[PDB]
Amino acid sequence: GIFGAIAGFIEGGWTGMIDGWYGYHHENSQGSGYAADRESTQKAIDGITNKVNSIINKMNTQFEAVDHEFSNLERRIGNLNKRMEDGFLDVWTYNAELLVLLENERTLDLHDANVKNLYEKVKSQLRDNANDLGNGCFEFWHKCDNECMESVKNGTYDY
Amino acid sequence: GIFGAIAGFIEGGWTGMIDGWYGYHHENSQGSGYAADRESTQKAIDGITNKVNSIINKMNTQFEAVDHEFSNLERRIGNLNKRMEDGFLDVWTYNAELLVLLENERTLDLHDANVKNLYEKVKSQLRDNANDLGNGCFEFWHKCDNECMESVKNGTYDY
Amino acid sequence: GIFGAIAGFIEGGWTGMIDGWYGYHHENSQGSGYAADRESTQKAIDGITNKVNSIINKMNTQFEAVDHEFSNLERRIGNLNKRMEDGFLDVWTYNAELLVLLENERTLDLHDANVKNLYEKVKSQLRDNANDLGNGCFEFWHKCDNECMESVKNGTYDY
Amino acid sequence: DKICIGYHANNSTTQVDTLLEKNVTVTHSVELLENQKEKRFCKIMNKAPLDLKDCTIEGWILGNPKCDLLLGDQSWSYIVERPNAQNGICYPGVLNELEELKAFIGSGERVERFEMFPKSTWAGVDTSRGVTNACPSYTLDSSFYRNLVWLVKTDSATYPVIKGTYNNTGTQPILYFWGVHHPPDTTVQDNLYGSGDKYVRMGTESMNFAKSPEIAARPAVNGQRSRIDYYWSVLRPGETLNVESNGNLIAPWYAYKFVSTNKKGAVFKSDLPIENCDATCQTIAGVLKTNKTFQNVSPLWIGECPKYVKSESLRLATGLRNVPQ
Amino acid sequence: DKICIGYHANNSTTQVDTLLEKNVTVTHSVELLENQKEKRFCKIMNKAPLDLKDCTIEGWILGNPKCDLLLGDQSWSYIVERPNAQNGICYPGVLNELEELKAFIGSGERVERFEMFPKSTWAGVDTSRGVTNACPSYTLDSSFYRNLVWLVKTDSATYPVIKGTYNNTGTQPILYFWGVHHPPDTTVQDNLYGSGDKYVRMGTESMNFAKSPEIAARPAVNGQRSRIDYYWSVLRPGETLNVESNGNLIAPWYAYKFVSTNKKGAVFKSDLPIENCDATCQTIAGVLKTNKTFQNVSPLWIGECPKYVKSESLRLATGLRNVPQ
Amino acid sequence: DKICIGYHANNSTTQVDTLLEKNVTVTHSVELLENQKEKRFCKIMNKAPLDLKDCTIEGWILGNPKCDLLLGDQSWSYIVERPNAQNGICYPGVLNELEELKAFIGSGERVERFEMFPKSTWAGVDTSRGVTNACPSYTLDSSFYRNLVWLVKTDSATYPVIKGTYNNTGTQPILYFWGVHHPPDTTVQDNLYGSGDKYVRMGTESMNFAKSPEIAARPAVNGQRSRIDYYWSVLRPGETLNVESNGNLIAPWYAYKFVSTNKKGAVFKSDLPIENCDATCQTIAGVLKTNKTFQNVSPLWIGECPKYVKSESLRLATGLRNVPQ
Ligand SMILES: *[C@@H]1O[C@H](CO)[C@@H](O)[C@H](O)[C@H]1NC(C)=O
Ligand SMILES: *[C@@H]1O[C@H](CO)[C@@H](O)[C@H](O)[C@H]1NC(C)=O
Ligand SMILES: *[C@@H]1O[C@H](CO)[C@@H](O)[C@H](O)[C@H]1NC(C)=O
Ligand SMILES: *[C@@H]1O[C@H](CO)[C@@H](O)[C@H](O)[C@H]1NC(C)=O
Ligand SMILES: *[C@@H]1O[C@H](CO)[C@@H](O)[C@H](O)[C@H]1NC(C)=O
Ligand SMILES: *[C@@H]1O[C@H](CO)[C@@H](O)[C@H](O)[C@H]1NC(C)=O
Ligand SMILES: *[C@@H]1O[C@H](CO)[C@@H](O)[C@H](O)[C@H]1NC(C)=O
Repeated sequence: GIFGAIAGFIEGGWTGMIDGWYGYHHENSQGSGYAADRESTQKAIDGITNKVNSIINKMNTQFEAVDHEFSNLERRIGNLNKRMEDGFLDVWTYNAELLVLLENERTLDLHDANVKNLYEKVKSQLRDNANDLGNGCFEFWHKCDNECMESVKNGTYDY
Repeated sequence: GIFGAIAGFIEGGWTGMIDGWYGYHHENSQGSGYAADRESTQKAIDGITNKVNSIINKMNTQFEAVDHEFSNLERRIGNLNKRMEDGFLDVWTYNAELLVLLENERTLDLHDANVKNLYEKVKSQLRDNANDLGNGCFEFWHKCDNECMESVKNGTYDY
Repeated sequence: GIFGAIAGFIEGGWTGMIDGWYGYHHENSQGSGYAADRESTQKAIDGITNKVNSIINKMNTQFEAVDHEFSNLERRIGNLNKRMEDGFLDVWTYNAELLVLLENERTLDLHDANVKNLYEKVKSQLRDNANDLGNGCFEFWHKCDNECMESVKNGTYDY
Repeated sequence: DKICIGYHANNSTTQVDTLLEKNVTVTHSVELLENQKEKRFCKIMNKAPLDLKDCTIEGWILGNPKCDLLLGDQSWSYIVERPNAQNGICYPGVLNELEELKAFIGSGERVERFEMFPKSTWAGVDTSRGVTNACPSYTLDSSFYRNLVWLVKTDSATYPVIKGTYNNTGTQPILYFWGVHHPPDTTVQDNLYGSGDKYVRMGTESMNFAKSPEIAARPAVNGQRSRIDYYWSVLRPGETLNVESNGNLIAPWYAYKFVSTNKKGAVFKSDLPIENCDATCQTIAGVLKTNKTFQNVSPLWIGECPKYVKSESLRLATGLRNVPQ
Repeated sequence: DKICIGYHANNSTTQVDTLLEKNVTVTHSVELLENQKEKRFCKIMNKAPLDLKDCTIEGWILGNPKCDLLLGDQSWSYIVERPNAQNGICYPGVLNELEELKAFIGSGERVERFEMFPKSTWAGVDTSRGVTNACPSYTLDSSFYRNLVWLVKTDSATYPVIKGTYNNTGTQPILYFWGVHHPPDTTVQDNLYGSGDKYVRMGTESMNFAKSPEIAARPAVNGQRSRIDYYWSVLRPGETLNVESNGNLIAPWYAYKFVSTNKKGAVFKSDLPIENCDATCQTIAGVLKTNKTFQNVSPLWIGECPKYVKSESLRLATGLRNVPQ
Repeated sequence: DKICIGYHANNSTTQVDTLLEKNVTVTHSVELLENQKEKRFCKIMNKAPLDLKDCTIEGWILGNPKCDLLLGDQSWSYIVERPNAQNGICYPGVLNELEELKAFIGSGERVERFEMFPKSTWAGVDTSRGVTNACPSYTLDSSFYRNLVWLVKTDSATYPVIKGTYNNTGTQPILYFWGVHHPPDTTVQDNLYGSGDKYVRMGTESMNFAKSPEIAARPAVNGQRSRIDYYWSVLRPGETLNVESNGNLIAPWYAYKFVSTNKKGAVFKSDLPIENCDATCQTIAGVLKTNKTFQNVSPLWIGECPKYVKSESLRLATGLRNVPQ
């Protein structure tokens, strides 16, 4: 990633986290678990749903070729029709393939950025109440129950 | 934002700053006040002016439809002309609408990035004098008079 | 840059490093010199080779103008052929010029991000052994021979 | 005790490509292009197409004797002409403005056949001997088109000026046909139409037509050295057609009331079967059933279809890069 | 003591759209598309257009008697034809290659009317009694086109071969017209032109023309069952035209020296008014006054206009996302 | 001790442009557009083009006497017709369907000239004295087209009916030409062909032709007030041609067996020289020797060329922004 997060300092992903795109793995000795940050994930979901929907509807026109036939003395206009139809076919092909390539990239960079921002949103609610291993994992000096674990992710952590 | 700054850790914007796009709000014992970063604001202005001008001039050609008429026995070439004209109308409509959407995105991300970089260039001139609220504001070490303040904006006050 | 690295807090690039796009400049006991981080640099090479190859291959079609002549009573279809050929010429010119401009930015933004990400993967294991001047440079408190110095680039610095 | 931040992964092996890197696996993605086809012809807006079988459009609309299967009224959402239709223009000659005619009929939706000029219209001529072995039915080896009548002078006297009128008082345009016979020599001309220069002339409010025989020695085609120049036109509502000729007329007999469609219209030359299906999108290559945006099946279609494109896939990444361990 | 880092906001109400989000308020933005029109026709290059009023292009250029307001020289930046101008071809018939003629005139800038063949050119025929109630002026109920003359045999002899020459020694191409008269029966033909086979033949260096009458009864149009085949051509500078006929000629009388204007030429079918204004950009729907890059008013225009596009808005963000508090 | 993170730089002065900023110097970049041309015509697929020299396509294919260097068999990768080629149609008249003929020959790759109708075919007529100062092989001499023969009645008797047949039993279609001579008056007509109604008649399986002279006085062109209507056609493999005439026939003499290419053929109007070089990409403006994706030389080309575009440069950044110290 260009934001360095996905396949970066957080070099892997969690098979365990199944109901979101971004999230957490706390472990206290009430226990363990995966839980996803549902409001950044829902923001990414909405943004990307909008992107796809935008692309689909900007692509809701069709150039229409025709069955029209041409005599032996209509070679020129026959060829004109062929070059026209092929012409538009080529530009729409180009437009579609190019767009996909570009947007795919940007979609990945978007996700990469989002992960990075979440990591950043936690590091400065928690900064010496915590240490940082640098792999994107967080180190508390205190005692962290799960209304403490819920402290952090709720965004109400009390410093 | 993807850089996390605008509508992020800096959760709002200053109407009070009427002097540019990015800037500062100091607070000292002479007073308080808003002042904008004239060199990051002017590079952004220059860059975006260039984007618009670039876009304008790349769109400075026109496909030209014609008044031409076609007899009852020229249904095919008439329809060819209609399909051609509608075709180019379609591709240019797509091109304009798509470009606008893509560039609006990128423009917003650009502003976001600009803010983030200013925050870190101030952040990395002073980091343990004063320490960051997470705000995008810093409460200082010291008493900072006011060319103690633009000191910083100077990019040159030495710690 | 949008990630702030190139022509930013790292205010210039090294003529001396003739070895790649991104890298290092050491200085210790044995001496100093340039060496480039090549697995980040030509991951960039492969990626950009990729962009160019993709662009070439999406631009790998030709609209075909024709030699055809038209009588005095074929003024309409003659002009039709003219408007069609010019029409397609315009969109391909637009698409090409626009693409270049867009991709050039994004290319610079990519390099910018690459430099920044290298800076942070160094700082994140050099925690407190080093001082980050903000220069994109690190000052050790303890000292570093050259099996130390590659242990840093190597990804192998344990402390 | 302590907490970490990360991202999703799964068993998905589906990959996408970007400008910087190809073949990148992602968690979730969507396919925008359909490449799947039902190789058949089905109904459009619940209305069946018209199969011309072993007849071409010419043979159908001229009423080739071997095309009686298609004779009479017809309604269609589109037309299917088979690549190997044997029964078209049986009597050698050229159908003038053939391609415009096809384009016009394609723009059609229904035709009602009717008698426009009874043989009684043509006075002092023989209307019963206009047959040739070039146009057999499956009942007589020598026949002629069902919509045309080949007039010959009486077996006695010469060829009088003959006249015909049809005033289109109806609300529908009428598609009709006629022809000019071109003998190979002067003596055939005289055996069939008698001496003197001959003409075929037709006039409406917005159309006038006049042609003479162009008698020349030709090679045999279907055993015939003569030719017929076939013509078509459209008598619009309100208009009236006057016909005048003193020889060589292939007179209009039956014609078609025509219902043009504002629409689309299609004529597919294809071998695919017509089944009892329904469809919202029908291409020359088959039927599409999809919600997708793009397709690479065919640029020729009727109904509402995805934008045709030459790509084999257009898969859009929605999810993240997949990095499982 | 403290310092804060932040960004601009304001009273702005303007929203834009992105790929990721719709309806985003931003501080500063620009609209690239113009949707505003002055619904009128103005001067182009400070040169006024040509209003044809109640005349069609046919009626104007043939010199329909009811188009005498338009008679003579004309200069125009473009042409405005009104949706149902009544006065075109008054004597029923077809103007050949009509659509090419319109396109050719559209490519024009100016015409100079002049007499090409005085009635004296045609010897031994009557040039004064070629008028019809199908073509009234506003003074006589029976007249004829101002640029054509309908020749008839004299109160006297039969219709002799008549000849005419015009040498275009000028530097400008000449747009001109002629015709062939087609009577409805033989007795009319002989009353007007006498008996015998008739021809109309015309020749230049690069054009030859030869046609005969096509005598047939047609439906009545404006009281005439007769027809006229109308023809036009362009006598190039240097070229010379020979006219020869022994009957049924609708002779060229007046013609136009033609100034092609190199540029885009336009003919707008519209009812909008022509006022005493100026413009650099004139569409069929009205005048555009903008510096903007796109417009959704009309694809048809003369002058320098923004790219036509179907978008309703194309607003581009320049400032940042607006978050006032 | 200490360690640094930084990036590459070099002596590079080459800049690119972006959306946000123009004139940005970078370390490494690539040019995608070719703007360099060799202003000449070279071989394509090691096969030489056909120079028509001072001949137009008409003069060549009709066999204008001044074009004898082009006579006979020809093979070409493309055709080069010169802008001020003087030798085309020498005997004044019009070649019917000229533009389709050109397009057709353009779709060709090789022709074999052969004698289709020896002069012996036409019995009881004069085949050797149909020559004119309008078609010199030089300037003062009297000749005629090499592929056509101007038949005249023999010096006394009348012009008998003459007949000619060619059965194309070969596997290649035949391009051939003929004409109808149009004298300026009746006295010339009778001196050349005698009195009586005259006809020129031609028939194949798929083509009919019959026309009479249209005698009228025209302006002199190359000293002729007469005209010839030129016609061309293609006798397909298997087809057979009957030729029959009693006067005014410009008979086919030599014709061409024609080899279609399968397409992408070209006809370049150009002044450029043909030299003994080869090429994979040949434009009307010259040869391209390149590996690049784009070019701004010409949209008109033969072979495999880069996409034509009007851009002056298309330079793509690969390296990073250049910040030397
Ligand atoms: C680090 O570089 C050293 C050079 O001394 C090499 O021996 C070692 O294998 C490298 N280790 C890794 C993990 O790359
Ligand atoms: C991507 O994967 C396919 C098979 O899954 C493989 O054939 C192809 O070569 C890969 N792409 C590249 C650029 O190697
Ligand atoms: C955007 O805002 C406008 C208000 O002018 C509203 O009419 C429209 O429905 C909104 N659309 C979306 C998708 O929010
Ligand atoms: C056709 O019939 C209508 C009345 O049915 C009549 O008004 C009209 O004049 C007729 N047209 C001709 C050409 O007879
Ligand atoms: C870019 O640099 C060129 C130097 O070759 C200069 O002529 C041009 O004006 C510059 N462009 C702009 C927009 O200033
Ligand atoms: C042409 O020749 C073949 C035999 O070579 C023959 O079968 C065919 O009938 C001939 N056609 C004509 C029109 O003579
Ligand atoms: C036309 O006039 C010029 C002189 O102006 C003369 O040389 C030429 O011969 C004339 N052409 C004809 C056909 O009379």
